[PDB]
Amino acid sequence: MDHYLDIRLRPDPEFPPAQLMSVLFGKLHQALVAQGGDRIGVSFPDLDESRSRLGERLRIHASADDLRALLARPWLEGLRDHLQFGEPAVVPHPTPYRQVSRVQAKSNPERLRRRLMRRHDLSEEEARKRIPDTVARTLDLPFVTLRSQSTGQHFRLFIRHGPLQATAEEGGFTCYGLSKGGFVPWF
Amino acid sequence: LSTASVLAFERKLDPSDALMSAGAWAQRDASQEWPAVTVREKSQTVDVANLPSDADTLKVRFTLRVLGGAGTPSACNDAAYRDKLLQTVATYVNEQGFAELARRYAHNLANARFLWRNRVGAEAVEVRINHIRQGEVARTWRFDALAIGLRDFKADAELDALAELIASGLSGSGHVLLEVVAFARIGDGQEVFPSQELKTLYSVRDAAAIHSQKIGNALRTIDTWYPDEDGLGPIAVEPYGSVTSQGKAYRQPKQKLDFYTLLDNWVLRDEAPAVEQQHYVIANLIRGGVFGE
Repeated sequence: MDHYLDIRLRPDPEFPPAQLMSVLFGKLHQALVAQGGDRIGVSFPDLDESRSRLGERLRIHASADDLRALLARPWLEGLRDHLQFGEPAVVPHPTPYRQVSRVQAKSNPERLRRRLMRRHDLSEEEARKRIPDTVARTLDLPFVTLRSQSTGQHFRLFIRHGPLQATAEEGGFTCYGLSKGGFVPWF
Repeated sequence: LSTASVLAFERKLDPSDALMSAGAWAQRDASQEWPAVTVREKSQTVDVANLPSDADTLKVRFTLRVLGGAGTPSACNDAAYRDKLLQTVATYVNEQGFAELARRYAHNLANARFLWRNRVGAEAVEVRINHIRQGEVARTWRFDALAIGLRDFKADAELDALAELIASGLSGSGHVLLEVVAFARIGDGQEVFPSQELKTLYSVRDAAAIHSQKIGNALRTIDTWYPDEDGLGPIAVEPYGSVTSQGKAYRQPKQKLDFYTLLDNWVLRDEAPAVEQQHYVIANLIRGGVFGE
């Protein structure tokens, strides 16, 4: 998967970042359902130093098919003023083991106890404290905002980069999940 | 000799609260009947305002008046500093008038920079600017927000006419009122962003809108005259010019590029450059505020 597109968000006083990344990924699922979502997913290069911060760069990672025939040429992009994106090329050949993925955890026990209410018309004391999530609440470190798409309220996507050991590589899948990649190159 | 204890300059360039409402595409002419979009409550609890399913266009309307009489203070302590300050604004407006500033103000009216969190995903924004002479239109204008950039200084003859109109205002030679209506196709049922109260959205009488100084900070993005290595763009005008969202604070008083040191170098002892920082200090005097001890 050797075609890349480094989108660098230009700084501004006009919209302070991260909301900006959610506008980007919401304009990515916009141009997802034009074709299908099996081949290309995203990365987050050179911008994972502090362990809660994504930043401002999104690399497009389909090999030459869904770069210049999905978003650039055969679509209307959108913003195009805080990005000023460029022209693709072919990637180099490192061995960064090539994995990014997503995760979702639990941080509000009300959803879980609501489905304990409609489990088997269960009484409310076991629905409250069987082994609840009221003792501890989880937190996932890198974050985006991501307003919803249809007849509902906003999602909250948490993403994590996989094993970054420089040992080997394999021929894996393109994008498991919906629009985030599987095996993707890393420089 | 010295600076007065108080020196206040009033608000010229007065914006209003931009009323926002629903609408449909390609119906930009007969704009008098559309319902104003209010704010609902959902789930600790949040206030959310959404467009209806059969309303793919948002209208925003705001009427900017401009007062004029730029370098005229209202409260002082001595007539000598007032006379020298009127001499500095006089040698500004006789050296070069309101020509470079008004093109930037008319640019920020031209591109829909006052649509704050809707222009980031706006498919098509058109703006119509009407100069109100007696009670109706004198001269009308027609721009598109996409074709006008947000970081580079463009050029047009009609934009030169709008800059000449605003300059005839700020120089003191007329009463200037501009009704600006912006039609923006957003699509069915997205999230508009009216301003947030102290999460409660702002609405006046069952009708949401954008605040006045939000739109007033939309057009104060005329400061490019600062010594940074570039990458931010045009910032808003404040003494020690700074952005609150980024956390960066330029024009700091170690480097003489602020308002106050430039003031007592130029007004008291006559040291200021030709164009750039002079445009900054006159833009701060047009914005207004309290200076002195």
